[PDB]
Order: sequence, then structure tokens, then C-alpha cells
Amino acid sequence: PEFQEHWALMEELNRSKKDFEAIIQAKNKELEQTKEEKEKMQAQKEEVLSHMNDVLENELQCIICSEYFIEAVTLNCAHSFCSYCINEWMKRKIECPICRKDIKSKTYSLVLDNCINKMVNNLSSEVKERRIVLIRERKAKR
Amino acid sequence: QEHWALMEELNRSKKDFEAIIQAKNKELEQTKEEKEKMQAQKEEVLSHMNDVLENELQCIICSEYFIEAVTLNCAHSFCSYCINEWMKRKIECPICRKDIKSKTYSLVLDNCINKMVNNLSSEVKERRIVLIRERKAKR
Amino acid sequence: GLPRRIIKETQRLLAEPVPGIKAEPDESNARYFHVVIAGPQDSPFEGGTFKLELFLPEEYPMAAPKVRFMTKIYHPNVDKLGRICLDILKDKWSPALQIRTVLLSIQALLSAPNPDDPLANDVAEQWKTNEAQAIETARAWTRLYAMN
Amino acid sequence: VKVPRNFRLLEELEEGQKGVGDGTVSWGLEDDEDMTLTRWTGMIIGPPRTNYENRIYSLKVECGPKYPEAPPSVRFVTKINMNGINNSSGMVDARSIPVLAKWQNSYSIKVVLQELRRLMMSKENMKLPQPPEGQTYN
Ligand SMILES: [Zn+2]
Ligand SMILES: [Zn+2]
Ligand SMILES: [Zn+2]
Ligand SMILES: [Zn+2]
Repeated sequence: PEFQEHWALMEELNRSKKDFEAIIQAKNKELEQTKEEKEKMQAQKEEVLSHMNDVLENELQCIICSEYFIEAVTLNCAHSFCSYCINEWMKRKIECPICRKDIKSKTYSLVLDNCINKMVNNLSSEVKERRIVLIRERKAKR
Repeated sequence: QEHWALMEELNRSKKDFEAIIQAKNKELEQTKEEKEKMQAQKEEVLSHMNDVLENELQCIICSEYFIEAVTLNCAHSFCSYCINEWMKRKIECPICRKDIKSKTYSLVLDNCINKMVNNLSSEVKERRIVLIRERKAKR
Repeated sequence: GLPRRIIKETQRLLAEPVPGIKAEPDESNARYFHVVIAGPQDSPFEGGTFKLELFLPEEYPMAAPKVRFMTKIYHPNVDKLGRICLDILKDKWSPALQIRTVLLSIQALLSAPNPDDPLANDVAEQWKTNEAQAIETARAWTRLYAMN
Repeated sequence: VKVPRNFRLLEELEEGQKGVGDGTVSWGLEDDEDMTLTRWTGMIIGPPRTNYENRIYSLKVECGPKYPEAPPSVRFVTKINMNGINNSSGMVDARSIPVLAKWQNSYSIKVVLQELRRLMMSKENMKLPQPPEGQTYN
């Protein structure tokens, strides 16, 4: 009788094991769903990062010196350069570096300088200190 | 005796399964934490985006992000439409009141605005498109 | 609807009220405002409240806001119909000035009258020759017209 | 964009002082201290080749709280025999004067006066025998 009892206990144990396996499978499915969600979140994040690293690097960087514009000047042809950079260029050539149209006017741009200061303010203290050094270095030049 | 041994083996297997389940639960918790961190990160870039938005790129005349930004000789910038309307009455900077000697389109300002606005809500993007169209009709 | 700037200023007025100045939108005209200016401290208008109306024209902010007193007041730069002689309302108007600058400037005009203005009243003449009497008359008119 | 009553009337005040056209109509504030800009004096020169000719008509024009969304009230002070004008009081019957009956908020005191002067040239008015010159209603 303890025979059939033992057998009954074994059957119950097997059923419990099956239930545990089912639970494990459900957990695995949940984990997979979470991973998919994480991937989607990463993709959503990515666009802003690309936009920032073609903001800061493609619109804000002087083509002559590869630094964020320092004392931005905008030419008649609508292209902008650091004041220092474009003056050195103009001692040798009077054509826009980018479009090669003859340079007819320069103007400083408070908005570009202020925008850049705000943007750079959110970058690493290495980037911020480098900018400070160039500003003073090109001021000494002045 | 054989049945007892089998039962013991089954119990051991069950214990192993329970341990595996616990490990899976821990992994799930870690994944959830990572997701939360990602969400927080996603929240911040939007602030870093609304930074230039409101504070730097807005034309003082219309309070909109510059549409065809132009920079005067005095280094102040305005929408092309706004300064062109202003100059029908006064040939002086609205900000510093210096005589206007030159007006220069600024590609960098325009591209920066266009690129940043492209990441904001449909409502914001659409308003800009409407304003450009309205100003165009005016032209 | 309204340009963003007008929306911006309108709600800045409700959210961030100028000290000593109330400014409420008209119930029918979103460009029309009913303003109450408290008489400035240490002025002969002190203790009084003065109604003004403000209108933002179509071409605002290219065109200046229109402002007029609706409360009778004895002041060299406010005429009998409440029209205000203030150069930023005509000559020195620029789109950067904003509405509250105008309102504070008007308040400041009350605080420090300009009798020596070319296009000044006739009250100005009294203010020039007998300033003490003019100031008492300003206070008199405040009692008479600006205390209710 | 609607211009508020008070600022519209300020506009009409300035226009009145500058005068319009040939000066055959004119208008101004009745009381130069009336900050409500409510009561106006109107003037119409009677048109030539009518029984109104060579006569100056004075009018009172009242611009109420809803002006210019609503028409002003008008009455002749100078006695006149004219369709639409009450013979004993000088009151202008709005329903009988098209500019008032079909009022638009684009209209003005100027337009009302020019309309009355135009109507003086109508066939049914120009021949009306007039009271003696100089008489006024009470
Ligand atoms: Zn450079
Ligand atoms: Zn170029
Ligand atoms: Zn603008
Ligand atoms: Zn300037």
C-alpha cells in the first residue's frame, strides 16, 4: 500500500515539475519581450544622438580649424567661420573657403556665439576648457 | 527502495528548476532596471534639445524660432520676414537701434534650427511649416 | 489665432503681474486690455487708481501698442481725452520693448512728470511756473476722479 | 482684428480734425473733455441745386457703448424737411436711412454725414420746402 502511495507521490512530484517548467518558459518569454522593448528604446534614443553629433560637428564646427566657432563671423554667401580663421584666410585669398564666392562682407553673430556657449556648456569639462584656452589664445593674438 | 530513490531524484530536479527560475527572475529584474535607465536617458536629451529652442533661436520680433535667419552688421539676428517688415518703417536694429548697413542670411542658424526642430513634436514641426507657408504667401 | 508673441505676453500678464499694475483682457477682443495703474508711491497720484486701455494693432509688434487713460488725470503728458505723450509710443518704438515696458514707463511718467515736453498740455505751463500748485491740483484731481 | 470703440473714435477724432474731401461734411467732439468720446457735432453743407443749398446743418451724433458694431444715433439740430428725419424733433429714423438701417462696422460718423448729404440730393428731398434758415429743434 505504501507502494501505490509512493507511486502517487512520484506522480505528484512529476506534475509539480511540469508546472515549474511551464513557469520557467513563461519567464523566458517575458524576458524576451523585455529585451525587445529595450532594443526599441535604444533605437528611439539613437536618432537624437545622431542629430546631436551632426549638430555639434557639422553645423557648429569651423571648417578651417575644426573647433566649435570662436567669435563666429558670417559672410555675404551665408557661410560662417571663426573670426580668427577667416581673417588669416583673407590675408591670402578673398574667396569663401567653402563656396569660393568672392568675399564682399563679414558680420559677427551674437546669436551663433550665444548658441554655441550654451551647447558647449553641456559638454565635458575637457571640451569646455579647450574652448576657453583658444578664446584667450586668439585674444592674445588680437 | 527504488521508488524512494526515484522520488529523491525528482526532488533534486525540482530544486534545480526552482533555482533556475530564481535566476531568471533576477535577470528580468536587471532588465527592467536597465529599461528604466534607458527611459531616463531618453527624457534628458529632450531637455538638452529644448535648451536652444526657447532661449537662443527665437526672433525677438515674433517669438518664433528664426525662419530664414538674417544677421545685421550690428551682429543681431532676426527672421528675414520680420526684419523686412520692420525696415518698411525704420532702418535701424530693433534691438540696439544702430543704423542697418548690411543684412546677411545665415545658413548655420537655419540648419541648426531645422535639424533640432525635426526632433520635436508633430505640433511644433507643423506650426513651423504653417508659419513658413504663411510668410511665403505674404512674400 | 494670435501670433505666439501676443499669446506669450498676454499670459505673462496674467501669470506675472507688474507691481502696482493690473491688466486684464477684454471679454470680446483678445488684443484689447483693460489696465488699472496704481498711483506711484510719493507721487500726487498716490492712493489713486487709474484706468487705462491698451490695444495691440494688427501690425503689432511692428506698430506700437495703443494706450490711453480712461480716468481723468492732471498731468503734463496726459491730455483731456487721456491721450499719452510718451516717445516710446511713437518715436522710439521698437519690437523689443514689449507691453509691460510701456506700462511701467507710463507709471514712471506719473512718478516723474515731464512738463518741458514740446507737445505737452497746458497743464505743463502751470507745472513749470507753479509746480507746487500743479502738484496739489494733481492730488485734487486724484481725490475727485481716481478714488473710485 | 477688431479695433475697440474708444480707439476707433480716437481715429475718427483725428480724421475730423484733418478734414476730408471738399469739407462739405465735418465732425468733432461736442465736449472737448468728454473722455467717453460719445457725443459728436456733425456738420453738413446743404448740396447745390437743392432746397438745402447754401445752408449749414448742424447735427448731434451719439456713439453708444457698442459703436461702431452698432450705428450711432443721429439728430438734426438745424431744422430740416427731409424724408427719414422727424419733422418736429430732428431725430433721424435709422430704418429710413440706408447707411443706418444697413449699418456695417466699417462705417463711421463721416460716412453717416456723407450719406445724409447725398440723400439731400434725392428727388423726393431736394424739392421739399424748407423751414426758415436758422431755426433749431429743442
Ligand atoms: Zn576656425
Ligand atoms: Zn561661402
Ligand atoms: Zn521673427
Ligand atoms: Zn543690433
